[PDB]
Amino acid sequence: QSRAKASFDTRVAAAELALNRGVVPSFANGEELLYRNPDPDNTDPSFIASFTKGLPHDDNGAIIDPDDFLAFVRAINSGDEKEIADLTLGPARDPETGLPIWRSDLANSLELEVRGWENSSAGLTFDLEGPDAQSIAMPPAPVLTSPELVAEIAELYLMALGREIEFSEFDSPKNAEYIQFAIDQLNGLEWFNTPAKLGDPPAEIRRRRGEVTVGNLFRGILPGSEVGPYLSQYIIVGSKQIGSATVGNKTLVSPNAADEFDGEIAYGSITISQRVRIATPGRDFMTDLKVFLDVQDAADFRGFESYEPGARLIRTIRDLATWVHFDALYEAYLNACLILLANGVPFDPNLPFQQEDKLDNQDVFVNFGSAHVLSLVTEVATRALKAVRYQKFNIHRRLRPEATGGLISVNKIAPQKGESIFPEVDLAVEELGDILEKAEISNRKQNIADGDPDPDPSFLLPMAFAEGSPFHPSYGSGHAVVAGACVTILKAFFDSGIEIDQVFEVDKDEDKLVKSSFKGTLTVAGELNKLADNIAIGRNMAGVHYFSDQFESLLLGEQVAIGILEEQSLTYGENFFFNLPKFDGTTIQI
Amino acid sequence: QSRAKASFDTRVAAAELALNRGVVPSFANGEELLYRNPDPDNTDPSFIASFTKGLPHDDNGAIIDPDDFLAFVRAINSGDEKEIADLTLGPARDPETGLPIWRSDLANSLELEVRGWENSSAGLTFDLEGPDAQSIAMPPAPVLTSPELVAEIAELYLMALGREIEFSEFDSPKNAEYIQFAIDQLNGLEWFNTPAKLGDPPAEIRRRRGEVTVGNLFRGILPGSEVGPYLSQYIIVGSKQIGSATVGNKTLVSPNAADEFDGEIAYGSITISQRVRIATPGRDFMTDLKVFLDVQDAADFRGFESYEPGARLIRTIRDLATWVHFDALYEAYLNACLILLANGVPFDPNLPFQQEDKLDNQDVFVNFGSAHVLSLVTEVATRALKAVRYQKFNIHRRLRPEATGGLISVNKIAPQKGESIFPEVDLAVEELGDILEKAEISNRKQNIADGDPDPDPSFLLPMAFAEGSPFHPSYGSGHAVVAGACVTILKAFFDSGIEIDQVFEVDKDEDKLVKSSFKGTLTVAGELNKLADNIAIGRNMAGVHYFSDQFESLLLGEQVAIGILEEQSLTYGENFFFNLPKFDGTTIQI
Ligand SMILES: [Ca+2]
Ligand SMILES: [Ca+2]
Repeated sequence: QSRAKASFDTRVAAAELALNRGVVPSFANGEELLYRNPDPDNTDPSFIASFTKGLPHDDNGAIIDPDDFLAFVRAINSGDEKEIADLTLGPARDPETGLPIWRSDLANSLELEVRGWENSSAGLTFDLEGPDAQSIAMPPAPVLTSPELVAEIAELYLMALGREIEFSEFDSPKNAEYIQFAIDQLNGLEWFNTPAKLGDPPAEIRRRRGEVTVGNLFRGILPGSEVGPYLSQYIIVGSKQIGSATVGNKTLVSPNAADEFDGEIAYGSITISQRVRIATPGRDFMTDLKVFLDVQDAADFRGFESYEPGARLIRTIRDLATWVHFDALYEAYLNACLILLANGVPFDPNLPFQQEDKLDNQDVFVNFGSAHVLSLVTEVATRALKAVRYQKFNIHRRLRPEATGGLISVNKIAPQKGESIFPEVDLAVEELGDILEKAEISNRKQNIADGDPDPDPSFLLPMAFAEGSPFHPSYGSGHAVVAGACVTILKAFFDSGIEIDQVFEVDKDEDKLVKSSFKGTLTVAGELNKLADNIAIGRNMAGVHYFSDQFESLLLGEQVAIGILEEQSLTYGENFFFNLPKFDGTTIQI
Repeated sequence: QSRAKASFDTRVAAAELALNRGVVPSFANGEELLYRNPDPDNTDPSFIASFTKGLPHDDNGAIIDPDDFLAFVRAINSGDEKEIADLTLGPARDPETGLPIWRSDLANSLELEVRGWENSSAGLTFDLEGPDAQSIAMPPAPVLTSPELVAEIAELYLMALGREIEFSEFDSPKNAEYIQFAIDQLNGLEWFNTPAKLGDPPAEIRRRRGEVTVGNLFRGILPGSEVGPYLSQYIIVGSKQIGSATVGNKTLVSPNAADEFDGEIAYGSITISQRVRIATPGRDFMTDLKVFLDVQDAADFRGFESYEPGARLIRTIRDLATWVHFDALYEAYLNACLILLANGVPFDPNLPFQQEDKLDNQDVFVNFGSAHVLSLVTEVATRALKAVRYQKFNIHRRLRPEATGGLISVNKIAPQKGESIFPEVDLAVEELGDILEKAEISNRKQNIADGDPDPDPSFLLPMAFAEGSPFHPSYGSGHAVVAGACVTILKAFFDSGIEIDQVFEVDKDEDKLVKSSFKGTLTVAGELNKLADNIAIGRNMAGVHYFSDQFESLLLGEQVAIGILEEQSLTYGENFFFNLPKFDGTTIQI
């Protein structure tokens, strides 16, 4: 037939393949309407567990008008520009200046404007390649009263309290007090110490972490993530630099070969420096109730974080949080791909033309080569983002961990003033005694630093970012869905089973890479999974995500990437398949 | 209907949009069969103008067996892995060692193996988004006997002789001798001093450059590349670093704000250094006939280039050649997009949700925001690559400029030995006597440096890369098709009419960015077109592409990008369009 007709038929076949995968129904946890207004004469839902950031809130962190949230949900489901614009975003405005009236003096003195919701209807956006955003479902998010949410808040608060703690020094004596405190606190939670029960949903079983040790503290459950150093090699190490190539028998060494261990990626003929901008140590955000409420009322605090001069390789938890703050969508993965290409990590052996050219007579650049994997790793990201945007806005609308911390703080402060509010987080508040006391001490220190000589006690989750979380619900995670999708693309495309000869850790004292003491072997697949969950738990480290968000959106991203790979496999006449090890330990051939 | 049905219908509508765009026929120049074997007894095609790299060649640069090239074309058109593997790639191999017998002692001493054709059948690959690779055609390439090809190889040789000349010193007295030589030599050519005649095909009229001046020497003809400094801002300057944001009334300044003028793009929380690896100045490649013939016989010389320690902003022509040597597919454009996002260059105002959030109540990250444009600019690249691979291998199969220079060198050496071969390039040889003798002098210096005390005279085109061109025909250009596609994506997505306040140039003396002496204004569209031209002409500066290849593949890439934008616009229910200025000066709304 005609080439144009063949192309149309291939595209229609890809669309049909997407259609026949079927739509997995997306069930939420029912938190949206199950929590009601505590006022006896008000039977309206409180929407405390729902993402209500941007909607006006009362002094306790709940929305004054549930109709605002209902209009927000209607705008999410419709996607119309006008209906979104008709939403009430932020607090009441000044009649004269037109500026929103902020509770915190900081947001008022800055004359902060409101910030809109980030792509509330991107989940309604179709995609021409890969699964539809609404065809793949995440499991219901943990409920506020569940031990899973309590453990997620505990781990979030422990990371927030341990932001200035180096990854290479998790087992170091200097951090031992905090690390043992966090391990004991997590192991004192039903979610971690008690295993999953029979009859629980399979996803809840899969994402339930066991006993928390220093080896797996703040680590993901992806294979190869608890094994080796914390940070993936591709997030801290550079790559074989330009000029370090094997030409026939002689092996030319690049004059800049030290840049590989200096965290410099061979980005074409220029370099990507793996060193991250140093956010100011010990400077948490959204630790004061007024500032937190303003941020919940859409106070545009973006870019208000201060940074130290220069850049350094990710050493502290705050460094990883800063890294995931600004990463350009697929940046972690794109950098991982660039390292793998520059390091000469072989593509998947089942890809065509991967043999020596004396055998196949074919280099691979456009198809099954560097350009192919770069394009796939950077194009899976937006499809995964659309899927996760659907999950965030249209299905779950889960409140961000800062909002959960606000509920916890208000609930804990209520007995001080003699009242009681948010019994839905009572189990979390009682379970996390010492965690919340340490968080209160750190928050009081931060609020004194902010300029309050005698701040009210605050148990808010310390935020690594001034704006806190982005303006989207926490379930799922855009960063972790892109992590899952892009790392799946890389593991399928590259020889993911290739062992990594040199395992590096960031030095304990100096901003440099040192040969890690890890005596085991790290695979490319394991280190890519480690990179994916490094991004995911960096989002957790910022206080913007719970662990279940990260794991389930990593699974969603893997589904996105697998679907995209199946649809692209119809476009190649070459006899080949991608050898993709999934996050559950199995391998799918695409 | 259902969401799955709506998604399938949207994808089918995009496929129908691709199909209904039609397939413009791809015509070649007929050079494949119009040049015949000079032997009276042999009436087979010589294939001298055809891309014959990797097939065995005689001592004069032509293939020994035209059946080898015919099998190569059959393998290109079929795409079968086994049929490509059956192609005779490289010269005869050693029976005892299995290694090919290289003519040059350099390739034999290196024990060089063969390099295969880089995706000789990637043009048969279909695509799920945008035009099919074969649905869009480039015009026929200039013939070896055309004045256009003479001017092309002339500017190629002038770039090769001018590889050590700084872009900021084109109008400087220290380079004035060579610059005036190049200007007078180009203006002495029919292609430049004579305008296009009536009746010429419109593509040749459009791509015919006028009088060569210092202000447009080695420059493209896209709108915005001939005005201002030579290098685009997006290839030399950095971007607003992390921490240099405006939060309400106050304007926080990044402590690393000097990195913006130090060529450090804010790549999320880490930095992309715009400093290119410094290839050894003066070291050209394939200046000796034996090494050149080995490279034509697929000598795997990749990575054999030497580099100076460190990195620097692109100053010399060789720096741009080195930059386009290894650039990761969409790297120039991805970096341009990162600069535009970090600099806060607004997206297209016709995109939705671009107003202040007090008006639209919507941020843009996944759709119509940073993630959207990054994904688009990286996904258009592989589709443009497939289209250009079709153009290269299945349609045009045009010989690389190194092959043209080899024909020229053999034709010029033939009268020295009493013979006469390649009369097809006689017009080029006679029109370029001054340039060819300058190139012979430079080639003699290079060959003495290579280790030949008294090398034979050589008029080979000096190559910036040790392997010379990639294993692909020159018409079209993957780099320039990706430039066209990605710059089109960026100009559509970003407000391309926005004028850049700060115009920088690489300092004449120090490796740094001084304020350019350009008193006019530069726009984002103009600078992106300049970036595309920088990439395309940098491929020319390597000696791997002709100018017409670059320009027509830039047009092909613009077509690819417009197609992809038109397809992807059906995935959005938002009322919007991309305001895309084209390379022809018109604007299309998508
Ligand atoms: Ca191969
Ligand atoms: Ca907006």
